[PDB]
Amino acid sequence: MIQRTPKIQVYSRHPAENGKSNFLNCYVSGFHPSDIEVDLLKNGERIEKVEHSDLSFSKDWSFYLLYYTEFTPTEKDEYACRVNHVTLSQPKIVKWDRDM
Amino acid sequence: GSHSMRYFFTSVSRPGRGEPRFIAVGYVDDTQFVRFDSDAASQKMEPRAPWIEQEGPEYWDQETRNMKAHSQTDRANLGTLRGYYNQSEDGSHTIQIMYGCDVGPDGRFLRGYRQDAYDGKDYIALNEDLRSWTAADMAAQITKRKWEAVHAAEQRRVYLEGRCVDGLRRYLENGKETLQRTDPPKTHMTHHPISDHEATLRCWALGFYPAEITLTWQRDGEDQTQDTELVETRPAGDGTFQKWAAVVVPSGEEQRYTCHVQHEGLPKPLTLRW
Amino acid sequence: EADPTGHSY
Repeated sequence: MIQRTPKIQVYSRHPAENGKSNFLNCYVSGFHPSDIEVDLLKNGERIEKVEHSDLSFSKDWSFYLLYYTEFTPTEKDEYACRVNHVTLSQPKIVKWDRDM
Repeated sequence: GSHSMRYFFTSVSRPGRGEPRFIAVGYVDDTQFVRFDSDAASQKMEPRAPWIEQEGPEYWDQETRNMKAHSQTDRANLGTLRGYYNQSEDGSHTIQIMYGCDVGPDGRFLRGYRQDAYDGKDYIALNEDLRSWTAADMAAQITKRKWEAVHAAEQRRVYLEGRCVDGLRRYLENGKETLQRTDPPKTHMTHHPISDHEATLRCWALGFYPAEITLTWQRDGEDQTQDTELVETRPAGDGTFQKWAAVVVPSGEEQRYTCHVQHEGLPKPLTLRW
Repeated sequence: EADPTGHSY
């Protein structure tokens, strides 16, 4: 069977405000098979508590999942989403950018 | 407006590592309301929306029975298909199923769906007439013949036109305060210098429901479709959605551009200018 | 409400 590589978007639930509590999201979609590794990172380090939505899929049968954690952004702290999947040679890291 | 209910099911074999992983989710429109997960502790169908919590113990019992039955059928079917295709016991395989119904604003049946996939490609589908099947390959033809012999199509139609419709209608009334609402997008524009000679303008729509939205950029009134970067619509995490569109523009020319936002929750379409 | 009917392939 053909495998499909995940698309990735990292973003916040609410517009970022330094020092104000928010949620950091990593939305992974368009992938197959469903096995996937998704971690949220703070300053390169794995965030301990990350949860995810219940596995669902689109019209083309590819899967999607939302992974999320509470966070309180600051000027200096760097956030990212790290994804591995059978289709990726090695984990892919996508930096959180408050402007996207 | 019109409404839909869908159930999505995924079973994945885990050779050497016990029983297949089974995950079931139910939706009304863009809102998830139930789930079942075989690896979860409860072993019950569980609520994922406030308005379903008021269904009684007999609802939860029945839905749980239905999930266990779906789970077990998928488990046997992973074996069956492995045999039809002559596949190695070593490989992990996936069955996905979707079904559901659409109703109009008067609650009347518009259409029903039942579709099965193996390893992410069509396997067998109920046609729009709710009386016949489309089989995708030679193995699925075996299933087509079997389902024809056992009158599966009539059984599906009875469900899709009956309880699927009845259930959706009850849910739409019970959860009307959220399912029949439209949250208009909160819109704003941001501006990001790329250099002294170029900047990005980004037009945001946040907190909206349902998911359908159109965002478009114009320069002096003319659509800039090819030059527009549009992200895929994404969940906020709180039941609402997000989207943005961006254009790269010459520095000094930002004010010639406008963003138009169309959503059913807006009194009128919005226009934004830097 | 889900469909109570399941079918083997």
